Amino acid sequence: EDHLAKELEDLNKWGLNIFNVAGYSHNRPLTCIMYAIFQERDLLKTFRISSDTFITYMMTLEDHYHSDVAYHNSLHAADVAQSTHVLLSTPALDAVFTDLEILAAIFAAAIHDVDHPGVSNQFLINTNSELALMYNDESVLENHHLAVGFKLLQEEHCDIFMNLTKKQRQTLRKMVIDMVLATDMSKHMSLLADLKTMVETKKVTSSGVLLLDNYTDRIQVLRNMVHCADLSNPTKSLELYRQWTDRIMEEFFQQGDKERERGMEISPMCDKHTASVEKSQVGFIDYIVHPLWETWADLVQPDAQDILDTLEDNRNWYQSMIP
Ligand SMILES: Nc1ncnc2c1ncn2[C@@H]1O[C@H](COP(=O)(O)O)[C@@H](O)[C@H]1O
Ligand SMILES: [Mg+2]
Ligand SMILES: [Zn+2]
Repeated sequence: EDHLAKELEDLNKWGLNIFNVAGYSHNRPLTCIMYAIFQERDLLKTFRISSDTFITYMMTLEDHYHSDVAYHNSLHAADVAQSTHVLLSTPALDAVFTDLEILAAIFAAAIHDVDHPGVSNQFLINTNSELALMYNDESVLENHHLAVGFKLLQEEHCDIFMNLTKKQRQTLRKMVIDMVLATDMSKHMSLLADLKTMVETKKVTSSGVLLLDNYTDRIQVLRNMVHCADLSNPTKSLELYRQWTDRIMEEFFQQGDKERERGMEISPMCDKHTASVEKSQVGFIDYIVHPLWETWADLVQPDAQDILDTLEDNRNWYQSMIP
């Protein structure tokens, strides 16, 4: 309608408000934004992806995210895809990525938490869940998110990559898997350390554009870009960041309830009777989000200085909300 179109004017911008697009799209944010992103990039024409086939795949995919989960629903997927779309345009990365790589990073973002149950890998591992048994306690949710996303591409009416070459399907699949598995927070530190090393040896053209030699370097940046997009909520406007905070805290607190019922040890940050929503965000920004975005800012300087200023401002707002 007229409201959705106005909101989509900010499709290529960090200030896009995904909750508004959700309200104006019959509550199908992921389908909406994926279609918008794909048209915007000429990806359908480039990969001969049929419009019908693409829409059907996206609606089914959206349907497999759970609507009764506070945070890990289709809104978050849609947020990570849209933010990955903006990050792919950073001036410092101009013309560095093939269209297959661009295609893989946005697809990875869309499917990256599909069928999320609203509990963490640790919880699934400690309750001897079927998912943890299937996956041997290693990146349990992430392996599953990839398995569901690639499973939906198997049926004929839903295979959006059919017109890619065999070689292209193969290379995309390797990159996608790499990206979703990189969203597993137990790998954050190794990822952050490896990204710092890549900044140290950073090489550019006269145009202030990054020089990535081989595949290894390009996928290292995409891995990190998707991970930053996933941990991007504290970098968005404060009003958006606070909506995301309430949604994740709700999900974490419902996990502390499930744990207390089962008589398990309550995880302190998931404990609604003891944890501060305000301290949780400061600690999250100081030890995880800032160190990551600071390093990303260095890689693409000064393209992300605004995001970093906003992050610092949001961190200080949460700090002031602690007495
Ligand atoms: N606002 C937040 N406060 C605390 N932790 C967060 C917040 N946003 C993201 N995270 C963490 O980052 C992870 C990202 O992975 P995922 O939850 O699977 O989307 C979450 O599981 C949280 O542990
Ligand atoms: Mg995840
Ligand atoms: Zn996520």
